[PDB]
Amino acid sequence: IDPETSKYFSEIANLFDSNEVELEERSVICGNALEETRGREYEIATDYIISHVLQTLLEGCELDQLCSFIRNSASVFPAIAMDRSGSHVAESALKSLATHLENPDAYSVIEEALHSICKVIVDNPLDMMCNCYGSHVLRRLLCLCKGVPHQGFPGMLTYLLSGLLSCSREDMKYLQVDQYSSLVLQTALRLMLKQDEQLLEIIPLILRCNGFHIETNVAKEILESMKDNSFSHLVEVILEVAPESLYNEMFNKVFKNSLFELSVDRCANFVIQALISHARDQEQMGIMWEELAPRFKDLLEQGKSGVVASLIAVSQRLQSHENKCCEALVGAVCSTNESRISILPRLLFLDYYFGCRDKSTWEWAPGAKMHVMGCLILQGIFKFSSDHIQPYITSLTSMKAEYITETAKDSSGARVIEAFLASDAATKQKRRLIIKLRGHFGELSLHTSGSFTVEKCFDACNLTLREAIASELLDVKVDLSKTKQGPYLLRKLDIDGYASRPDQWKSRQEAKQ
RNA sequence: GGAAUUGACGG
Repeated sequence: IDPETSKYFSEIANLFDSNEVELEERSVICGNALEETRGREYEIATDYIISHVLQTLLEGCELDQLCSFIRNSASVFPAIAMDRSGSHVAESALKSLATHLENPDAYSVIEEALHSICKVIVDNPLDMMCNCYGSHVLRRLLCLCKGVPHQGFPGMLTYLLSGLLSCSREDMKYLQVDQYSSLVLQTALRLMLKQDEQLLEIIPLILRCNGFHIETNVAKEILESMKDNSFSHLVEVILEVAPESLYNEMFNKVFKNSLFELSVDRCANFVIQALISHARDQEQMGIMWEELAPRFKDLLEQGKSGVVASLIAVSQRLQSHENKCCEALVGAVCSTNESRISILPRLLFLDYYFGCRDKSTWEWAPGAKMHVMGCLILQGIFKFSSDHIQPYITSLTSMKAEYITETAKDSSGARVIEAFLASDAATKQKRRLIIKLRGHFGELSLHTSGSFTVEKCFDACNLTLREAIASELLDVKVDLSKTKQGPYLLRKLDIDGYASRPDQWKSRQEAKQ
């Protein structure tokens, strides 16, 4: 593009840099500048420098000009959207329209803008769907059509999304494994959540199976693509949004009898987590348990802890196999009867235990970060009722004081202790653990996660231990007040009241039985 | 997310 044009858009940018221009003037200048793009929208939106100015113009103009720009650039909009600079010009146009959604008077004008864009996309969509830049434009455009519940454009969402899915089954087979087309479909799927009528139209298109039934050869192909990084991400979202009838058919024809081999794949195991999390009924819980529970030790040992966390969670939600689940986990981590007192530390440091040299002497991992998914599993465990988790409660409450304080100071382990304080273990078991934290509520309050742990302990205590925690928080009132959660904790526990009028503080705390 | 799975994305 010529210097007259570059200088012009540079000069407009400098005029906005120098914030000597009000808001009503800004939007008129933005509008007047957009006109200077008529007939060279592709050239200007894709220039590595001027594109940034054009963004500023689009996010600052008035609706009637924004729509003029969209209307005039529509025949070149896919080319803009697939350009590494134009794609942000295209998204700036969409973000701009999005700012008028909550204005009810703009509907028909926006809708026409969206229509001109969707028509040129739907006429030739596959390259844009697989393009790294164009896929972002599509993902944003899909969200814009869905909008918010006040103003949305449902017919546009459907019109657009149908264009994207109306290719050959062989084309669709390669949409499934392309990262960027996969991301596009993932967005569309979530936007159609709870739209059972439309979900039942599109999921079979994406899976290439044309009641809803998967044929035996289609299942094989689906199954065989499951280890792919892009398809696996797509099927995760399919399982999240799939209506019941469709979930059941995918459970039986695709996943039944391949659960364990899928669970050990570095990509597919996440499909399996999604499948577990969205199981529907008793029979399904059974089938999953038979194929997977005998292999719990495999799953933790091969770095696939999330499968076990999912089995634990759906066990609660379906109220099935709770005891079998808990017991299966102990046996996986503690083989000899003697070592079942170590269930807690071995899960707190899941990766350090399964990876140490000599397992029969591993006790702890001093000063190390505790294991995120291990601790998530324990949080899971402590939502079961006390009937099912007696080894877990005994193990936690039997840890020596310095291990328990290490756990509370760990921002994953503290969530374990808190899940335990919220469980239905006996108050005396809870009290025994809290007492071993004595002498450390001071340092614990000072960190941000620990501040939560101090209050949740306090809430579970008798007066004797409320008064002890309170005196500990008092020795550190200065440092604690100068932290982020500190002032809340000092106020929520009424620490100033405790130092000034100890008798009155005690009497107001005891009045909470 | 107060820690946030073991496998993806931009001038």
